[PDB]
Amino acid sequence: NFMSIVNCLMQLRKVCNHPNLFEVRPILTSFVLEHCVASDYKDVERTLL
Amino acid sequence: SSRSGGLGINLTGADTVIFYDSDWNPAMDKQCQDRCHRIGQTRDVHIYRFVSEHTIESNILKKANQKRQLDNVVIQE
Amino acid sequence: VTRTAAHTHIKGLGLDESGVAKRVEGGFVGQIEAREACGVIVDLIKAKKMSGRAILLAGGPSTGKTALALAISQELGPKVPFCPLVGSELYSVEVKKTETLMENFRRAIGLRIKETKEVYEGEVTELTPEDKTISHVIVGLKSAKGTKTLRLDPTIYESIQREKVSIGDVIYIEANTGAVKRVGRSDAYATEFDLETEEYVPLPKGEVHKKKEIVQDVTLHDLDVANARPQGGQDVISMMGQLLKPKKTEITEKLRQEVNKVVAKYIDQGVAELIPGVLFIDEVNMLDIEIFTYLNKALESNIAPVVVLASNRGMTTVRGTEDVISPHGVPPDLIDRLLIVRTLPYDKDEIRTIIERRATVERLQVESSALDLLATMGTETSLRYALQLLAPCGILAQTSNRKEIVVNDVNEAKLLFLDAKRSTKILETSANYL
Amino acid sequence: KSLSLIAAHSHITGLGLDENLQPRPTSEGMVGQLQARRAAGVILKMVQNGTIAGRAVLVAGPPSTGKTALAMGVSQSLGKDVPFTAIAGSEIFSLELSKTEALTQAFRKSIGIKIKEETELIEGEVVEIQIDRSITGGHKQGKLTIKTTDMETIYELGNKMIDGLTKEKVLAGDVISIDKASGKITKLGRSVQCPEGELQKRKTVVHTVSLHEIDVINSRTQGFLALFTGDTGEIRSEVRDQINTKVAEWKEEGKAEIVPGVLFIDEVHMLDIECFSFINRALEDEFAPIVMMATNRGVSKTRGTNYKSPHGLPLDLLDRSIIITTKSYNEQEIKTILSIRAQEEEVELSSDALDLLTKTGVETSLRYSSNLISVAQQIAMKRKNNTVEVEDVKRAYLLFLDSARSVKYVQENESQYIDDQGNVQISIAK
Ligand SMILES: Nc1ncnc2c1ncn2[C@@H]1O[C@H](COP(=O)(O)OP(=O)(O)O)[C@@H](O)[C@H]1O
Ligand SMILES: Nc1ncnc2c1ncn2[C@@H]1O[C@H](COP(=O)(O)OP(=O)(O)O)[C@@H](O)[C@H]1O
Ligand code: BEF
Ligand SMILES: [Mg+2]
Ligand SMILES: [Mg+2]
Repeated sequence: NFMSIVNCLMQLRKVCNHPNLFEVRPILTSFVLEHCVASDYKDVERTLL
Repeated sequence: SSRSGGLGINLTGADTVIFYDSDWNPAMDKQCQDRCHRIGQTRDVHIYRFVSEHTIESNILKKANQKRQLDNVVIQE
Repeated sequence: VTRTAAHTHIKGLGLDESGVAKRVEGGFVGQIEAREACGVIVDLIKAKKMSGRAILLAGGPSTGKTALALAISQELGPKVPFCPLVGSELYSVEVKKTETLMENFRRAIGLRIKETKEVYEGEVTELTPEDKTISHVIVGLKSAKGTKTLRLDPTIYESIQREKVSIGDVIYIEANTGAVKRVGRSDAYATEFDLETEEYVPLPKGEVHKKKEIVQDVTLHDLDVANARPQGGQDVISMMGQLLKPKKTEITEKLRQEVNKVVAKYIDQGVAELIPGVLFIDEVNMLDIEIFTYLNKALESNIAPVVVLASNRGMTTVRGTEDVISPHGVPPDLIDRLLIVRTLPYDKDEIRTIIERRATVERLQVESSALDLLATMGTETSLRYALQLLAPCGILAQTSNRKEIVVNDVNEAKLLFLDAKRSTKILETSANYL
Repeated sequence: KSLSLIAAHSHITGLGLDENLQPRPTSEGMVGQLQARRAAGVILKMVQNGTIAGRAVLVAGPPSTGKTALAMGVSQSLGKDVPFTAIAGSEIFSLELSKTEALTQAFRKSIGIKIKEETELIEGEVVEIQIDRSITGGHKQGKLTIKTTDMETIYELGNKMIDGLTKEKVLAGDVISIDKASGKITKLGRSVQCPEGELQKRKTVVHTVSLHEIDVINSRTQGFLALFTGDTGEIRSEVRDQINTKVAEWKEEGKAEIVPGVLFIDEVHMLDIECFSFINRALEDEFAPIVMMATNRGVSKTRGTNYKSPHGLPLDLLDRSIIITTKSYNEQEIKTILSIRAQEEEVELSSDALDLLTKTGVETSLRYSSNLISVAQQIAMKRKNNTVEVEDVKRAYLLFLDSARSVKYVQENESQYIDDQGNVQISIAK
């Protein structure tokens, strides 16, 4: 369908002039890993104490 | 914008015209750029057109130059 | 405009779909067997199932060894973790050498991850302890259409109050990491003061809560150093811990066990993925026998990715040894686990071709007769000497206001520059160590 | 679900002995070395015997003969729950840790201790949560009904449990696990989980640990992160004495029991004489694990001395240890091991190509063919055929040169490379 082409042309126009396609630039957040291997051994340390 | 005031205003305080984007420009660009083109102009009119590389703009402009810019119906690469 | 140094002329190995090395492709001449072996390494690492194999390049000076390393790095792509290394820098003054070896081996292993963060933004309307109270503060963020109140941890509120935020201040606050940051003051208060150092910014658009997936890549070494020691923090205890020890420390075996177990769990979850890396070490002959006998076990590891080496010597004594003279300065035990790719030197025609190609990328034009000259004296001294003299010849043409390097230009260039052979010869006739 | 890839030792899973210490010729990927495998069974009976300690055994032989493979197979035969330690002789050489206490820690980590503790667990689906309290005075009285397949019981929760329940957000249909002593809460699924049985399930929790961890913990309050990061060092020997006495009395009263571990050390020929003497003196320790030596180097000069001791080790170490060696491999052993490589790494090598690879491995080396069989996979699939033929093997042989071929190549190309003095000729004319 030509309307799909017209839509794609609209996003091309809105992204080429400026990065306005949802304009999400990552803030570079760190990984927030929650394993905390020390938690797997704090119980053992408490039992030892 | 193209449909904001680039139709019939008589601005004459400038001497340069810049076109950021023109998807369908067999006619609209002419009146948009000539809005500043007025009798009360004592200097030449510079027209700047913005195109990118390996994009739709470059393909459209080059194919318009190939066919003397008659009418664009299908854009592909 | 453009910057280069003996490289960047490589855009790839220059093979075909069948694995045959084209005579001239990707700015490469000769070394057809070497290029085909490099492609063998290419589809070895593309399989990403092999582990613990060592491939080194055996060649003399100007044999394209590190040039081949640049080629393989270029064809690897940004996604593939390539870690160039120098056999001399492995000697560490603060930590043991084998720790550095394991550290770079773990650096070589990379792994893509997917994650989603929670973003909150807006203007805080209240900063008050909840009520008979404790070190918790309710904060109400107002966006363009977002209107929510939040009760926060004592540490994140401590970071907030160290940010010197107030009412009418629009801030950017994250939920997972908890990092605090104020965007500024709302434009509604711009008129309140005629002058102010603080800049006024509009209220955040949309609703306060935000979601987005992140596909950021991370090497296993980065995770190991992340869970080995803290990295950042806006609360005072974070700096307390960081300043408790800035010294880099080794990694226990059980730490590696637990990190590989947790990444195995994550990849079993279906989100995490693993991609091996390539380790290139310059002049592996420079390091000592201690690293060799440690690599005797390190090569036999499981997660140890493919490693590529190089050397520039032959039947030479091994470092740290007296009677142990070995080819390439590598003891036989490791070479039994090593595979070699033979390299070949370059004669007149290919030397001329590489010089003219790098002159084309040098954006310097050389006439045919000057090309014949640079082919001539680029052989009896070295190709590298003509490679160096290329730029001065162009600049001498430029000084003469000509755009073509002529035979006269290379003539004065070789007259006013002397090679290693000429330096040694003039040293032969020395009055006081001339 | 361990993360394992193809490796020089990943094929073998267990030694494959018999009840009477009879090694099957092809067992668990381990082939050949009948005497070596019988000695492996002997050291097995040593390690699960447990009643002996302070035994040192030496395993030597030619390079690439699989003594490391023998050790890996032994470790696989031990299986899980047996503390096994594998390390080379280069890791000990460090600047932040001197050699002697590093070896002391290596001995210390070997032996493990089993700790058996009983825990009280309350696990059942919740019906609703109702916490009584004061608007500004506290006075928290939390109540919540807990249900399962066979009870529907209301519980009055103390301050700590409802403080936690406020810390982690839970809903009525959510199921949580409650332990009385710790007071921690663990929720895994929602009405996902189908709890059953009694709420007051009385099940034990058993934890294993080497005495190294408890030593590090007792050494310093920072010992937790110290062992988590390895930046320990020079623990006072009085701590070692007191912890040894404490675990001794624990053994007599039986609350915890020790598991004598297994230590593997490689490249002992590069070990220092001070370390040799430390081993000689620490072998007499009652808490001395069963350790085997892997020396791939024959007659050589011991480090720190100018004397060329046999096997690269001083005779003082050899006197209080037993020695067994390993032999070469006849062509059928190469055939079997390359067949195991082909099945393990999924190579459908042609029979004639298999014989050619067998020959190339026999004359040159085993690992050369072990890598040729891997490279033949892509050398074949580049032409889009799953099977691998003779021409692929020959292509791999000619492409990747051999060690002896390179030696010969450099013997008539000495001037091409630098010499011991470092001189090298780069010009192609005169
Ligand atoms: N096939 C080739 N095509 C173009 N240039 C090459 C080729 N082989 C080698 N060179 C050039 O020779 C130089 C020597 O390569 P390099 O590996 O960096 O040093 P060495 O060969 O002494 O280790 C490089 O700067 C590279 O540009
Ligand atoms: N009987 C065997 N069964 C299976 N693999 C073997 C056998 N003997 C030798 N190998 C292989 O030969 C290789 C020899 O490597 P390694 O043991 O490190 O050398 P060395 O024997 O000199 O210590 C091992 O990786 C192993 O896979
Ligand atoms: F008013 Be017009 F047509 F410029
Ligand atoms: Mg190089
Ligand atoms: Mg070995």
